[PDB]
Amino acid sequence: MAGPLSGLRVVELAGIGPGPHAAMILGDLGADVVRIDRPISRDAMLRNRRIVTADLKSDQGLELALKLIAKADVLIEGYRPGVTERLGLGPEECAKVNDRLIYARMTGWGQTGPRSQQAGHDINYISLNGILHAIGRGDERPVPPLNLVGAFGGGSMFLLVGILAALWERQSSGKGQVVDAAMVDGSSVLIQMMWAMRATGMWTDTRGANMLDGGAPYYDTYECADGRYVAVGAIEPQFYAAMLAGLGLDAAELPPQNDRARWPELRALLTEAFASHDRDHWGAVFANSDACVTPVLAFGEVHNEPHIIERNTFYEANGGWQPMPAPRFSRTASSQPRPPAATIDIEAVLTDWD
Amino acid sequence: MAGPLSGLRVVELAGIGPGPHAAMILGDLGADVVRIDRPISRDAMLRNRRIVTADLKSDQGLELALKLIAKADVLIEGYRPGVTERLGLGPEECAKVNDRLIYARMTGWGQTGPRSQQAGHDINYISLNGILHAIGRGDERPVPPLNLVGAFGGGSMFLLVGILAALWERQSSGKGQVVDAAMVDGSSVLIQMMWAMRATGMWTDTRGANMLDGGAPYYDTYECADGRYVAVGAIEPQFYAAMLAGLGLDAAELPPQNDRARWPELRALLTEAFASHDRDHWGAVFANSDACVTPVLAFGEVHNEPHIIERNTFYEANGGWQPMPAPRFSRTASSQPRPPAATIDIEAVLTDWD
Repeated sequence: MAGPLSGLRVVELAGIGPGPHAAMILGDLGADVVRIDRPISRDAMLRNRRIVTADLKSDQGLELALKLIAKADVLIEGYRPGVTERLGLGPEECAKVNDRLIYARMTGWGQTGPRSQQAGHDINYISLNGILHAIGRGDERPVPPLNLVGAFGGGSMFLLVGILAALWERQSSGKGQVVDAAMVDGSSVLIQMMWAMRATGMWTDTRGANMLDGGAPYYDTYECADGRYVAVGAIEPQFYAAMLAGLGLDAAELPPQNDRARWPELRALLTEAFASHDRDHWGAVFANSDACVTPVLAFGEVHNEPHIIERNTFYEANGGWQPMPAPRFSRTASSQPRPPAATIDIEAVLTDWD
Repeated sequence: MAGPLSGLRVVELAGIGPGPHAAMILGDLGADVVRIDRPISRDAMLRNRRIVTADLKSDQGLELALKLIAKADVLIEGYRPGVTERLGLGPEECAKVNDRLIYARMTGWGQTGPRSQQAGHDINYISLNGILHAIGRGDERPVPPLNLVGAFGGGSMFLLVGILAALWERQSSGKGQVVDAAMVDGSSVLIQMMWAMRATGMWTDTRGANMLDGGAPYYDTYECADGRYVAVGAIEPQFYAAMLAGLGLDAAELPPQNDRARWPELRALLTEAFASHDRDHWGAVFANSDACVTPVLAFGEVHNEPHIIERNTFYEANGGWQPMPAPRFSRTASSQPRPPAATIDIEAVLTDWD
């Protein structure tokens, strides 16, 4: 199995959202992941694993799971706190058979505290820590940024960081430990720059009125003649200048870039410029310069974009595209993911594991 | 220094956005991070660092930087590709002094390809891979989800994963390597769930008309009588039933939860219910339930929320609050971050590092 985590053994207790995503990325980087599900997937996310079946509520399944866990470097579970405990698969039980295990617990609210037994989803976790409130236009209610911020950015990615950091600690202690990755916590650290900025006057709690939330005319999308969009990210003065040039606007005729009192006027002039031609026209004008202007591609258009083609950011699968592994490693590169295959018998994995 | 990465040595070449975020989290987790800037910060992101200065364009500075790098496990750089090369700090030159070094390159477009030399920001990177198009209400142009998706979720967090993955690899190969972390790639893996779902009809390219983007009435925010908001994430039927129960809506008088043709009617009925009382009302109603109904807190209110208090998700620093380290480790816990301190002498760090 190619990639830097070749040799790592992972047991994933089947769930939804951040747990399978973390398992996926360990698999993409070369780990040997075995997912235990209840008694061929069409779900590209279940790439790079073996799937086995056991009833964990039964003496036989629990015993088979414990044998797998005994041989594993990492366990991923994403149930409510207390669930693995009552199944016989809690950290203290696993430590009995394997004190080198990294026991990685992926929740929204965390292992403890007043909400920790309450159901939730991404939207809920980013609602409680200020994030959701900060997303969207000022004249509308907050819009969810899909489940990119709680489940993945602040969820699976922090579980991964915790797993891989604990493996580093294990090299000198000779032991594992439990990683408590809560989406409410990871997402907060993900947005740490905004928490920094609020202490210095560089971020307000006022929605849709900041440098990076669409409040700034030079950091936003604009609708083009064809009803399609471009994105403008020209924060630096020189990038801003290149953008005005591409639009054919004379800077002398415009308000200063950071005259906030005249931002409505600047936005209006930029709106009128972009509206005067179709997205593809601006994509060509701005293809090479430092103007920080890009066409806003829909998913179905991405695979035709030159920078996307040349770097092989995606590969074909199941009639559609899936992203290749990231990040990229110069010496122990990952390969193209292996599709979800047929279930295997669990005793065969146990056999293979030495 | 407390946490799982105690003992790791990181050199960060001072930059903006994802590179310092990555260095911060390594420091948070106990790493010994030394940031080289140009010749006391009030930026909380520069927590858990020693800051030194060197002119990398001068013979003397190049030499001091190489001596630091010779003692390090990790180098983080976020310049345009080619920049460290021309300075004499490129991967090949570092390898001559330290072939164990994990050389972590944090860019938007990646090391190679047609855009690799072009300026950009977060909004640009997520515009070319389908992400930005997917964010926002269907009747408005796309809205940037701050810089959480490109810079951090699909940026620093992939850099971190690659650093820690390559450290794992080194434990068996004895050697380091280069990590090419491109925000355009990392963000695409971040959103894999959507790429998977597109192939099975579980996600469409139509904006604002899916399960997780505000298209679904049970997965969205709602404005309350006070003009503040709740978030509803009640996907599963039993959570949805609990949400109806709290509102006191009779399900027999409503459209079925997943009759999409009647989602306008469902939304309007939910809108009228949540608008009838203030946000804090709904916190009382839904207490201890699985309704997936939470208050949408502004940043300035977060520190008063009981679940946030009880778990010490934040700590007080400088102006306001800053997020504590995440994720959390049972045996080698991180401690409260060290503030930015005065610049120190680079020869002093070398003496420290030997």
